[PDB]
Parts: sequence; structure tokens; C-alpha cells
Amino acid sequence: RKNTMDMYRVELNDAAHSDTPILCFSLSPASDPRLAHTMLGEILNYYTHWAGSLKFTFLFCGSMMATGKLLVSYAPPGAEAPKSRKEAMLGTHVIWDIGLQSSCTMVVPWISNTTYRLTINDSFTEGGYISMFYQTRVVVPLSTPRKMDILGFVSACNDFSVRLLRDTTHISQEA
Amino acid sequence: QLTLGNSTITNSVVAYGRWPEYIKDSEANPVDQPTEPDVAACRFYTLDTVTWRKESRGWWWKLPDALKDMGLFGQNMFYHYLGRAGYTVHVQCNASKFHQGALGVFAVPEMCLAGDSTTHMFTKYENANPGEKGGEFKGSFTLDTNATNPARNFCPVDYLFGSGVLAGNAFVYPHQIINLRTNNCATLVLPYVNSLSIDSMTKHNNWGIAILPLAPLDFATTEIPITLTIAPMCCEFNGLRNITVPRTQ
Amino acid sequence: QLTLGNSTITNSVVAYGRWPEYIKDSEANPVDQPTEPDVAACRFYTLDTVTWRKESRGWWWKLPDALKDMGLFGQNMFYHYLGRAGYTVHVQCNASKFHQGALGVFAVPEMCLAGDSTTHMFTKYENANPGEKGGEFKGSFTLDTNATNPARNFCPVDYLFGSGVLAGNAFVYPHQIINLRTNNCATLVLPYVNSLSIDSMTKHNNWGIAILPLAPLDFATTEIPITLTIAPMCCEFNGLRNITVPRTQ
Amino acid sequence: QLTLGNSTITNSVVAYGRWPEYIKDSEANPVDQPTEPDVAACRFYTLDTVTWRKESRGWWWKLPDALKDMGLFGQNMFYHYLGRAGYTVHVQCNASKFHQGALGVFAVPEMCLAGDSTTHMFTKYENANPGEKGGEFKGSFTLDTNATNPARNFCPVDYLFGSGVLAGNAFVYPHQIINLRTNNCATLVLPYVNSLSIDSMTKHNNWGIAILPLAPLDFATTEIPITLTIAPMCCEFNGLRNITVPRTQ
Amino acid sequence: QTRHVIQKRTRSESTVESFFARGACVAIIEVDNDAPTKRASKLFSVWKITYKDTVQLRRKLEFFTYSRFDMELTFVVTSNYTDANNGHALNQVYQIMFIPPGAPIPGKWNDYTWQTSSNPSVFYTYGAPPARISVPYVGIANAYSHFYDGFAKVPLAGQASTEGDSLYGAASLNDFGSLAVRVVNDHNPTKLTSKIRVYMKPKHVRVWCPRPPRAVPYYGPGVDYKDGLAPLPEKGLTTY
Ligand SMILES: CCCCCCCCCCCCC/C=C/[C@H](O)[C@H](N)CO
Repeated sequence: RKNTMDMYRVELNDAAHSDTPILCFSLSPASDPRLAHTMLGEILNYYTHWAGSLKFTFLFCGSMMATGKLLVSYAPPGAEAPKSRKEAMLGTHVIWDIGLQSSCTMVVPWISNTTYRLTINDSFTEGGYISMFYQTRVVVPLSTPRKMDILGFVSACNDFSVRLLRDTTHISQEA
Repeated sequence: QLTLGNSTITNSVVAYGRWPEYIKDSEANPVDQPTEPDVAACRFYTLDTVTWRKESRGWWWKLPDALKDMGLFGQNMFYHYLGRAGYTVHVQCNASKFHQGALGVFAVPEMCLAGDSTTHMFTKYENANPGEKGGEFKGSFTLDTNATNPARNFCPVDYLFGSGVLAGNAFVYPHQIINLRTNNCATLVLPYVNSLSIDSMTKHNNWGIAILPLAPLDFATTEIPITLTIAPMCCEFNGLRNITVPRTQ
Repeated sequence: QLTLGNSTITNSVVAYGRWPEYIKDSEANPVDQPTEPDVAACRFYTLDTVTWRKESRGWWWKLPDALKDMGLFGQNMFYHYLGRAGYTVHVQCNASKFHQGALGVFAVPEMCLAGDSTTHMFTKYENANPGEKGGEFKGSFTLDTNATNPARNFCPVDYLFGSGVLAGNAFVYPHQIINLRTNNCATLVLPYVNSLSIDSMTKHNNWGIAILPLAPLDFATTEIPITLTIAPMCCEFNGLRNITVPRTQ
Repeated sequence: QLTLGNSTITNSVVAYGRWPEYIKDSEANPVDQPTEPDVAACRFYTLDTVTWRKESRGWWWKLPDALKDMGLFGQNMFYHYLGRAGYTVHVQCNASKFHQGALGVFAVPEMCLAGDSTTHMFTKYENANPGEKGGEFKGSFTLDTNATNPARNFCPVDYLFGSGVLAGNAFVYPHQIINLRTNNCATLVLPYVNSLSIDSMTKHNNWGIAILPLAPLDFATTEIPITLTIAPMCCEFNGLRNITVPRTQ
Repeated sequence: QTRHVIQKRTRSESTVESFFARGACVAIIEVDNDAPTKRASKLFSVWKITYKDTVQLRRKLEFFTYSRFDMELTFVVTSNYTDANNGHALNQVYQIMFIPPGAPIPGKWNDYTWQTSSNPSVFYTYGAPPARISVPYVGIANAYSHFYDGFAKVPLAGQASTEGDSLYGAASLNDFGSLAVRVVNDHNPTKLTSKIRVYMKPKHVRVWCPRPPRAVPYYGPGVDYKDGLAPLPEKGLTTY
């Protein structure tokens, strides 16, 4: 999927409920590969320091007849990354009813020991974990696609700021 | 959108029209300074999901028993002699427009359940407090005839509401109906209900949650999950000492 | 219900929060009296419908190129040295409640597209200005190796947004999502965007329209049409002379 | 008589003349609602008693590491990403009027200790965080020569104050002397000292407690116990998630 | 739930002014001080003024569609001997003449054009601090165009294939002239080689219509791409 349009689509299906995650990624907006090449990541890679809250929106692109509930969780760092919904539900989280609203926004509030995090993978300024789980399950009637896609979007909130302009690693020139 | 602590959920019944509240100074029995963990414990915890099938008879949980292993709420519960909490119970069950079925979700104060033996009141603590997994109602009553190793478990019959009363009258309790054609969730706000301002959480379950299939699940072809998300509310704890470690199994 | 001239259409995005407007006297470069055909040209024209399939990679059009053969707007465009117009773009794509899929509709100022050859900037005018039929994005980049008769065409790769940028970031442009479960149309109001108050419409395409399948079309069994209806807005023309007749094919 | 929560203790030094305090709104880095367990965690916990002998070189503990297994304070510490607390440290050491000896009790912010190997900064997490048992100073430095299984432990020399500084100058730190002929206890009130308003309690030890025999214990004939009782103060916690379970041994 | 935080962080260093408030190398112009008859030494060099010879400033600028700014040019001049067996040299003086579009381009290192009666010229003495000049916004349009989705010519029906053909995306909107660089000194017995590094700093910057940044290696002055079309690495869907 990488370096194709498929890399933007995360597949849900109508299988029986499980507690295993749908998707997982770390809150390193400048260095986590899923976030580094987003517009936010691109901007952050010109700066050394970043702080502020983030917005993660998820758009459900299944049929109108599909129903389901999902759990979207942010776990601040320092503990084992949530392996299942039982751990993930202990952190910050939102329950998303795809039948009601095709889009769900979870705000990852700024929580950090330091006043700024580095824009590199750094243990001391690690930002935590983001995971998605099935809350109940995706349910479809007959004559309906049993597999659909969700899309993820990330942006910075109004409290976001960056510091220490620097050159990015995302462009290079040979010879 | 209902938010408690770090948890958010996105039809609603306040049991007895009484929102959960803290103990008033005029009703406080204990004299020591109460512990009020607030957001750290007053937050939504999601129980293990159960499966609604055509043959399902029903499910039951006890509060605060179902939350005894829920992070800091469980820690505060087992570290204190006395505990008090209301609850927000959010039952989640979605299906298609082509599914049918209805669930009655009842919050029952002092939800005592019938035993399985000729010996009265013989259900042992381990079985009476199953934790988050809860228990299930049965279609009929089966007397436990094992004399050597009695099961000493509940035998809650569905149409007797597990306690020798007709299930149809359980609507006198605070309740909500999840009718698959109309809604996919039920929200019950339960104040702390007891004959005391505060009690032992480990000894005593203030609330029972009973989910009965009023109309059996059906689909033209089926099983759908039911997920309980419960937030303790207005938590107060008193009597700090070494942690209680209840006997299990 | 949006009406322009004799045309009526019965979710909406104003690009950069700027409604289309006429040139202010303080920004007017040309001195001759502008031509303002108003309703005769400022009206909705419906382009040829395209087909969205499971395998579709995307579509692109250029404005004002896509409207160059649209009645009096096209006549005024080719009869004048200078032209200026905003647009109302209405993408129409309906499906059943049992279909699924999502389209990203992006309006891109100065939507330059990558070529198909090792020679830089080698896409010829005829291919860069396909007219109402527009063009399609490709899954991958195929270098054109024909040296005798080079295609000299765009090779716009979908995930590179046809210009060497990740498609996921194309949302920085004014955009709308058509999610089949939610909506069947997208309306984008584009002001005239350029580094000049007015420019040559035949030389320069002020806007590009890119429609990408963000979620592939699916149906339980499939193809559904997509129809573009574009109305030029606040049209102004200057520099009347004999009609321009661009070389074709 | 000093009372905190349910704990009471019946000469006193406030480190830097700054009483422990909660984070001001103008200094709060995290935005989530903090957890303030108050009495349930802000109470005196008594560590395991150590034995002062004629040959004792000294003892050291790290805060909050020494309290990581102290009931609800430990639970809140391991359940939260961020934690902040001051402390009240009460060192208790009584003897007869016929005993002699003196202890220097020093509270050291960022009490970094020297390693035991030629590899710099090589002390592993398990040894750097011994918990309530703490560690002991040594008379001399012994380089660890085991290459296969290096101890990777501190080697804190007493006269170097465990960090390469003369012990006689450790009085620049907040301190109290327990002179057996004069007093049997020392009370140090430590505000939260750090370069941040709040930090990770599991990663970072804000305070070190070093108890050195300034005058060796003597008795005309001997060993006497030393007991540490530490109450965390003005506790705040942020970033609730699943419990941290640090690797041990 | 959230607490009350009196936020103090500002966005001062992320203003468009601050984001571009740096001198960026846009060209390395090589010249030689040598005997005219060597035929291998370039006694003068002409560089067309552009930000597209390098990538860093180009990518930053192309975050946006339109820009308007004054420019500061800083010239860092380095020189070295090319051999050790032909004596030494006296301190060199360099002429950097701005040739606006239409002005005669020098054909020889010492032709009449270097009189620079109307062209601005900077004479830089070697060892002096890097030369510096400023220019206002000189675009013939109301803003510079980083992307031009059009042609300079429209081919007309009846014209042969050779006629009416112009490069896609090429317009005189970015025709800013050239810099002609020479060493004013007459040659020493030994060859000397110098490089003038041109650093560009936009000032008083205004930008319009943001764009996704370049994600694959640049290929030519346009938006074309040929290589490095797989920038994303591999990562599991459920791997933190
Ligand atoms: C003493 C003569 C040398 C100093 C004069 C240098 C002349 C500079 C005039 C040309 C101005 C170029 C400004 C920058 C060009 C960039 O391509 C555009 N700004 C792109 O946005």
C-alpha cells in the first residue's frame, strides 16, 4: 500500500467483535512515518520544537446502511502501548457512532513534561499512542459491501506553535 | 456528547429524577476526610462486550462489582473501607435497518438474585460478584443437586427477573428500551441509592444492571455485540488502610 | 437552489472565503472598456459526464480551458485578448444507500501537472488544454520513450496529485468531499485567483479541478456517472479583435 | 504534631524556604484536568527501617522512587504519565543519653550518583531505582571489572557524597543534623523542585535523601534503628492511561 | 476534562517573514583568473537569476502559489590557487554586474559591456566581508508566480508544428535577468579559481494560496518528476 492511494485507506469489515486494534501509531507528528508527510508533519520538519493540541478526524466511507461503534484512544506515554481495547479505554478516548456521524474528531490535548517536544523520535519527549478499536462491530444488512474504508486526517489546534527553524530532511539535492 | 474525565461518548433516563451527588455535610456518617479521586476514577470504563444471539436469555452485572478491576476506581474501592458512587451506564448495540429486536435495560437497586439450591441464601461471594463479565439469565430453573461440591451460584430465570417477580413488571425500575428499529444505545444515570449515606463497596452492590431481550434478535438470513460503558460518578471514599484482596474462584 | 442567468441547480465551499468579484477601478490594469456579457456567458454549462468505476484513478479539468467551447462564454474568451472569471463548480454524483465510496474534489490555483518525458516542461498546448473532456490521473508514472513522435502529454500520478506532492495534502487546497453515504454533490465557489487582475484565458488556466477517489467505489454486486456543471462568474473581457483559433490535436 | 490525611507524627527545615504548593494556572504545562488524590495519597508512609552501626557509611533513597509501592500514591504514580509532589521527610533515630553520634540528613535536588564502571552513565534503571530499601554509601570506590555481566550499579563514595563532591560541602543542600545528644528526629519539608512544572515520576527522581554518619555511633559497651517516614505533599497527576509496570531486578 | 492554562506560547517564529528570514544558497558561480589563451579557464560566468538551481529555498517558496517580497543578495567569494609552480597572485577584485533582460550580455571578460554605465555592478574585494545588495519587488505582475499553469504562446491553426510551441509553465513573469561575474584583475602567471556563492533572503514577505510541499525529488524547473517516486517508508498498520 505504501506510496499508493491505498495507503490512505484503512479497511474495516463486519466481522465479529474483537478487542484488537484497527490501527495504531505514535504521537510523533514530525517523525512518525504516518504523520511526518502530512502537511502538519511537513511544517513541523522545518522546526525543532513543537507544542499544542492536535485534531485527529476520521471519516467513515462505507455505505449508508452500515452501522457501528468505534473507540478512538490517546494514551499518554510511559506505559505499554495499548495492545487491546481494555488498555486503550483507560486513556483519553472517544466513542464514534458511524451510523450517526460519518466523521469523528478526537482532540489529543497537549500533555507533556516539557513545554515543547522535539520534532524527532525522542524518548524523553515522546508524545504517546493513538489507537482505534471496534466498540461493538460494523454491521451491514444483506446486499451491502461487507468491507469499507475509513480515512484519517490530522491538523493542529489553535494552541499549536513551533520554534527553532531548521532545514528539513524531506528534500535533498544530489551532485 | 457526554464527557467525564478523559472519556467521551457520542434515550437518556435519570433514575428517579435524581442526579448523582456528593454526601451533604448533614448526611455524612463517617468523620474522616473523604477521598474524591474525581476524573482519575470518575470516567467511562468499557466492559467486555457480550454477544446477543437469537437464543440469548439476558445478561446481568452488579455495580460497583463490575468495575472492581477498572484502574484507579478499582484501586480506590479496594483501598477504602467505605465507598459511594453513582453511575452513568451506556449500553451500546447497533444493527442494520434490516435487523429487528428489542432490549430492556433495567437498573435495579439491591438487585438480589435467586440461588440454585434448596439451601437458602447459599450463593457464595465469588459467584455473586463475577466482575465485569457479569452473568446471564436462564430460560428455566435448574436446581443444583450436587451435594459434595454445590455450585452455590445464582440461577436467575428471565421471566422471573431472576428474583421471583414477573419480568414484565421490571419496568417499575429505572429502565430504557433499545429498539433496534429506533435506537442503538441506552443511557441510564443512576444516583447512589442505599439505606446509608455510604457503605462498603466490596460487601455490598448498590445497583444491578439487567439486560433482557424483550423481542428476540432476528435477521432475514445472526449475532450482534452489546457493549457496556459505565462511568462512576460523584465518587467518595473513606477509611483508608491496606488493600482488600477478596478471595476469588 | 442556485440560479445564474437562465440556469438553475437544485456542502458548499467558497475558496479562501472570497466570493468572485469584478475588477475594482483601483486594480484595473487595462484601460479599454471591459466587456461584461453577464447572463449570456455567466451561466451553468454541463460538461460531458465521466464514469466512476472501481478502477478509476481520478479526473482533472482546467478552467477556463474546460469551458472554451461553451457557447457565448467560449466566444467571448476567444474574441478577447484578456479574460477574467470566477467559477461555481457543481460536481454531481448520486448512488444508492447500498453504494459506498468517496471523492475528493479539489480546486487548485495554477494546477501545473507533471509531464511524461525526460524533457522538462515538454507537454504541448493541445494536450495541456484538453477542453471539457479533461484528463485522468494514473496509478503510476510511465516515462514516454518514443523519441520520433513523443506523446508530449501529462502523466499525472494520483498519489503524487499529478505534480509531485502527496495527494493526502491536497486538502490544503479548497476542496469538498462527496461521501456517497452522506452527500451526492459538491459545490465550490472559486474567485478569480491570479498574480494579475486579468490575464489571457487562452494562454493561462487559472484553476484546475481534480477529482480523486479517496475511497474506491463499491457495491455488493458497478459504475456511477459523475457530472460537472460549471458556471463562470463575474466575467470580464478586454482587448477585442479577430477571433483566436488555437491549434488542435 | 504534624498531621496529613489519616497519619500523625509527634529541628524542622523547609528546603529553600519554599513550602510545597500546587501548580499555578500560569505555570501549568499540561491541559488535561489534573488528578489530586489529596489525603488518600498525601499521607505519611513509613519505609523499612535501616540499622545504624559503628561501621555504617550512609544510606540514600530517591523520591518519588522510594514511595513507588506506597498504596494509592504508588497507584496514582504508575497510572499517570505526569506526576508532581513535594515531601515531608521525617527521619527518626532515638538513643540513650549515653549514646553518641551524629547524622547529616541531606535533601538533594537531582541527586545523581556515580556509577561503578568505566562505561559512563551505565547504571541501569533497576539499580538506580531501588525503591523503599534505598541504597548505601561506600567507604571507597571499587571499579566493577565484570565484563560479561556488569553490575551496572551505583558506587557512591561517602566522602565524595556519591557524586564526586566533598561531603563536607553537602550542607549547601537543605539539611538537618540529628545529634544524638540533642535530638532524635529530623524533619525536612521539600517543595517540588524541577526545571518543569510537572514531569514523569517513573522516569525522573526529583529528590534524593542522603543520610551520612557525621560522627560514628558509639556506646560504652551497638546498633540503633533509623526509620524514614515520608509524606508526599500537594500531589498532582496528569495523563491517565493503563498502568505502567516497570521492569525489575 | 481540561484545566485552566494561561497559555504564553506565541507563533512569532512561524510567521511567513520568519519562515523565510534566512539567506539560502541559490547558486555557485565559478570564474577563473587566468591567461586568456588557455581556453579551459572561464574568465567570466553568466548565471540566470533563479531560485530553482537549489532545492531548499525552492521547496520553502513552493509551499505557496504566489509571493511578493524584496530580495537581499549576499555574495560569498572564495578563491584558491590551482598549481604551486607559477608564482603567486595579488588580491583579486570581482565585478558582479546585474544584466536585466534585454541588456547586452558580455561576450568577453573585457568587452565594452563591463563599463556597466546603466547596469548595477558590485565590485567586491577579496577578503572583504561578503558583498550584499537589496532589490525591491520587481515583478511585472502584482506578485511572483511560483506556478504558472499556462504557456507564453498559444499555437494557432494553420501554423506549422515548430511555430507556436512554448514550454509548459514558462512565462516571462520570472525573467529577472542574469548576473555576469568576472575577475577585474589582469591574470597572474598562475591560474586562480574563484566561486561566488549567491545567497537569497526574501524580506517583507507576503504569500498566497498555500500548496502541499514537494514530496519527490525536483526534476527540472517545472513540476516534472522522474525518480524517487516512493517517499513513504514501510510501517505496519497496527505498529506504534
Ligand atoms: C550590483 C548588481 C547585482 C545586484 C542586483 C541583483 C539583481 C536582482 C534583480 C532580480 C530580482 C530577483 C528576485 C527573485 C526572483 C525569484 O525567482 C522570485 N522572487 C520567485 O518568487
